[PDB]
Amino acid sequence: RADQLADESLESTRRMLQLVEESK
Amino acid sequence: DIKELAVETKNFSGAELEGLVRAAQSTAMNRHIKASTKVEVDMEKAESLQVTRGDFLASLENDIKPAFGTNQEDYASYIMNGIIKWGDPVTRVLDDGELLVQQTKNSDRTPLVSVLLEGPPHSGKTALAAKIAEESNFPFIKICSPDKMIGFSETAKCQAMKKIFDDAYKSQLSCVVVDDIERLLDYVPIGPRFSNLVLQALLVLLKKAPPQGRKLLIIGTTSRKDVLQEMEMLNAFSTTIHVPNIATGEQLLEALELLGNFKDKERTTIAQQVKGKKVWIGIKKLLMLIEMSLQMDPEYRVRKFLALLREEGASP
Amino acid sequence: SIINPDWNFEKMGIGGLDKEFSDIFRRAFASRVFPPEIVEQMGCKHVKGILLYGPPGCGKTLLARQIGKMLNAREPKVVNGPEILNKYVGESEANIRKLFADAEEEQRRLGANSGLHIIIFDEIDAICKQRGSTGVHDTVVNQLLSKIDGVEQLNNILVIGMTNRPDLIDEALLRPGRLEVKMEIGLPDEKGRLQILHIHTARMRGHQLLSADVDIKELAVETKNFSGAELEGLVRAAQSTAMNRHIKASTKVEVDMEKAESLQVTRGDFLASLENDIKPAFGTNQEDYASYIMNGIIKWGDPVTRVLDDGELLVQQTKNSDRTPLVSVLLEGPPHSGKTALAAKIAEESNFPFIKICSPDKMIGFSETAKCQAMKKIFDDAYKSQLSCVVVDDIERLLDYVPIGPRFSNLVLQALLVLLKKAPPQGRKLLIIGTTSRKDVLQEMEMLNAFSTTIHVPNIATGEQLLEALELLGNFKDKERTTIAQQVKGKKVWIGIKKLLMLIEMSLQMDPEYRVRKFLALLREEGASP
Amino acid sequence: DWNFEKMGIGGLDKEFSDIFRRAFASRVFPPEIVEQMGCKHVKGILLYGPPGCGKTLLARQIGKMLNAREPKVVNGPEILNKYVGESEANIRKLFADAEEEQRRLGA
Amino acid sequence: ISKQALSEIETRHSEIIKLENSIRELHD
Amino acid sequence: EIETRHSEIIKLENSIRELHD
Ligand SMILES: Nc1ncnc2c1ncn2[C@@H]1O[C@H](COP(=O)(O)OP(=O)(O)OP(=O)(O)O)[C@@H](O)[C@H]1O
Ligand SMILES: Nc1ncnc2c1ncn2[C@@H]1O[C@H](COP(=O)(O)OP(=O)(O)OP(=O)(O)O)[C@@H](O)[C@H]1O
Ligand SMILES: Nc1ncnc2c1ncn2[C@@H]1O[C@H](COP(=O)(O)OP(=O)(O)O)[C@@H](O)[C@H]1O
Ligand SMILES: Nc1ncnc2c1ncn2[C@@H]1O[C@H](COP(=O)(O)OP(=O)(O)O)[C@@H](O)[C@H]1O
Repeated sequence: RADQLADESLESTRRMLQLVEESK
Repeated sequence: DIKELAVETKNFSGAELEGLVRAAQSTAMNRHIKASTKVEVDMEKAESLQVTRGDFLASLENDIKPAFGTNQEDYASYIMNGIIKWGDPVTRVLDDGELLVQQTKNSDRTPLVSVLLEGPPHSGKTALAAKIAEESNFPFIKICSPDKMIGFSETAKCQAMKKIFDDAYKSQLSCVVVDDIERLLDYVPIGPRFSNLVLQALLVLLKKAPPQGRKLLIIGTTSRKDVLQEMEMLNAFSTTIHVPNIATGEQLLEALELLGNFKDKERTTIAQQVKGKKVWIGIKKLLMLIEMSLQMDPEYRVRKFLALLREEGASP
Repeated sequence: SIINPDWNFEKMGIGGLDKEFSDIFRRAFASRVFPPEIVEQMGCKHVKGILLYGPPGCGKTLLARQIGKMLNAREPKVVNGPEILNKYVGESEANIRKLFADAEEEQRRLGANSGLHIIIFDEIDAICKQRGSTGVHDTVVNQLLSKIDGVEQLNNILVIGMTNRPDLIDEALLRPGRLEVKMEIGLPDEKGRLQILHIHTARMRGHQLLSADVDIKELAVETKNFSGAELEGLVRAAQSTAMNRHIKASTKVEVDMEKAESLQVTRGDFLASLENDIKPAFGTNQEDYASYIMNGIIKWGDPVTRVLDDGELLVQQTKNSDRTPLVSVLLEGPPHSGKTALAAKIAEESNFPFIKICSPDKMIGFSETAKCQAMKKIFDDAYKSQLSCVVVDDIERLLDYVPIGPRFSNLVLQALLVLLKKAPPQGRKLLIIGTTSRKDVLQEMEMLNAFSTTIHVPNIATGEQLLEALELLGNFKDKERTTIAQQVKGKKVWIGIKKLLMLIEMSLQMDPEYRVRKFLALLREEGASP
Repeated sequence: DWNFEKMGIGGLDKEFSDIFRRAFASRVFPPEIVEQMGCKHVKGILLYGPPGCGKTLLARQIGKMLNAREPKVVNGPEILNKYVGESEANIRKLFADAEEEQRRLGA
Repeated sequence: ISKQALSEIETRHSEIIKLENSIRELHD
Repeated sequence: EIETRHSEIIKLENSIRELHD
């Protein structure tokens, strides 16, 4: 099940970093 | 015809008649197709397709092999050189076997009968048992031999005995052949030494009746009756038959004539030398001697044969 | 069609298997080419199982793949045989089920129109053993048998199994309803060998790189009891020899490769490789004879000629008979008389394609079961030829006899006794030769009834014979010879040849003066009578 | 003629010639004529003898001189486990590199 | 033949759905 | 992986606080 964990976690980091930079 | 097919097939399972039919159809249709290296279909010949008795007979003889029925190769691997009436005793033995099979087939109060065949070595008694079994026409016939148990332990042997007898217990009529009882027991005159477990299994296995009115027949063969009598095992068996050797020179001449060997003046000269004495030999040794004697030139064959017969014709 | 649009038998490259391919086609492929209308009018059901059994060295795998491509197969799935195994509980069953997913999906989606799926299992005997706890090997067979002819119905599958031992497979898998047809692949004959050689030499003949001196019929004749793998190895070895012949003259010195481009494999390469590179598994092996016959066979008396003639007569009788496929002979004599060497020589002079010898030496420290396994394996291997010869040496040693007691292993005795009276399959010949030194005890064990005949090897018993043996051996001089002759002729002697050689070596270590005296003294000391 | 001197192994010199003659003739001769011959290379060789007689050194020298990749050393007794057979797992990891190499680069 | 299995959990409190709603709202 | 997630959480904390200011 770790596969979808890694997938969602990469997706989360990418979106969070991007979204933070846009807000900033 | 369907009646002939139904009669001719016995003890077949539901899964086997369908396979027979499929194989017959496959052979029938394959008849039309003519292609070896390049696939090709002769559509012209496919216009009229029908199945004849030949398909069924070929499939029966070659393709399908029943698991609980009787199989023909077993009877081929034991009667190698046929049966020749060299004397009266053979007819007596065959008739006695007929009588025993008759009693077991058409009697109540006795669904289990056992007979013992005994005689000197090389007398050819193993083949006679197979012959007797072949004339019963029983749906289920089986032979159990030590030939297939090389190196087995005691437990394996007894489990083989179990499996064969249990399988036999599942038909209306059954015959079982036990060969060379002594070899099963692992006998040796020194000690003496043997396997007690197999003996107990056999002794207890000659009295268990088949459940709810099913018949059974057991034929055992051996060559050393004295040891058996010392084992109290002759009580288990219900009767006993004897197979003797050849004794008289006239019998030897009859056998020689029947075999298709030394003839003409040869025979005459041979007759001049054996008639005035007694002879004692089993047929299997006679065949071996005949074969061995035929490798010399056509000038001493009779001499070599006679010298051998003298050396081995012991205890007249 | 369900088959590829293009295919021809000759292209497949398989050589020798002609009737087997025809029968497999007729049985398992008849109904899949006959037009659908008449087939649905048939309502018959295609076969969905096939088994192949052959001895090692036939590469039936070639046949497996070649049949797979012969058809318009999609992607034959393969399993080695030990795979699909895991430590965790309930995993192999799932893996087995995963195999049929595509077939079931197509069967549900389409019907009477789905393509064929082929599965190639390797060595079915590995896992599909008799179902008795058999550990995981019992839960897997049930699932497999559960899949095949299940509560549901599949009609677009086909399963091919390969195994070398067909009598250790679960019987429940062997029914009129699954894996029905079974076929045997055996060793080829001369014609098959020729065809295989043609197949493996076509490319070399194409580029004019095969010398015109080589002949293929001769090669096919000589190679006996050979298999396809062995023959391909032979061709490769010949190529490598022809190659190495040029690695020391042209490319070694970096000189014009014109002489390197004149490379041509010749008959010499084959006839050098056929003797020192390839050892057939089912064929003769010319190293045991030289290992046993350490000092040749010198003729010191008439009995040797008689023994050799008798052995020749036995061999001819076995070869030429029809109603006596099995024959036996027993050699006996006093210790150190030269039994093993004579048996080896008579065996060598038979010219049979298969020969084997078995000695206690190759089983030291074993247990009785292992000895029985070895003996049965040897005899089973021998059963597979059309002509064979086996030698069992020092019978007394196999049984582990010792006069005190006595004691011995009864089990091996029973195994040997039973084996001595088992005929091979139909149409094949055999010949057994035994060696012993204690014929009496052999008689009390009732085993002499099995044997068909016996031969006697005597010892030397006369001074004339001893002098002739010394002369033929090539030792000592005229005066020494005369002194020995004038001394020994009076009395009688009793000694085996081997001990005589030992004694001569013993005596040949002193000074020239005392050699004869020591020889005579020892000879007298080591003397006895019947 | 190869060369085996002053590079570690010194005791065994004829053995290299013998083994090369028996084994390494296909890989030394220009590949063009070879593919014309349509022949396959040997797929393994055995070494045996008394312990501590410089067998590993010989293998490493052979590996170096053939320009092959880094040898993957392994021992016998190490590969054994009590989990109803997990040896096949141990066995299979070893041939991955060859599998992927063949898949990608082909022939 | 033998062996059984097991399983476990971990502290994750993702709630990426709610954080995604929030951040999208922030963008608009 | 987890170390990268720790770096991400640290960065996100910093960014959130300075966003607040
Ligand atoms: N009239 C006959 N009666 C018996 N056997 C015959 C007769 N004619 C030919 N034979 C042949 O004799 C051989 C009988 O050998 P068989 O093995 O049965 O001997 P045996 O003394 O019972 O020994 P064993 O217990 O080892 O089987 C068979 O080949 C059979 O074909
Ligand atoms: N003509 C010959 N006859 C017999 N042996 C010979 C002859 N010429 C040479 N020899 C030598 O005799 C020796 C035969 O020994 P072999 O092992 O056969 O004897 P053995 O009596 O069977 O002994 P063992 O009981 O130890 O097996 C071999 O060295 C063989 O080289
Ligand atoms: N009759 C044959 N003709 C050509 N090659 C063969 C033949 N039999 C075996 N081989 C060769 O032997 C090799 C391995 O065979 P293998 O499948 O291991 O034999 P088996 O199936 O008996 O175990 C194959 O690469 C094949 O080329
Ligand atoms: N012919 C040789 N020349 C130089 N050193 C050797 C030779 N044979 C063995 N050795 C040395 O002996 C040691 C053991 O050799 P090793 O390669 O382990 O042999 P093995 O593989 O038989 O164990 C190594 O350290 C090696 O340097």
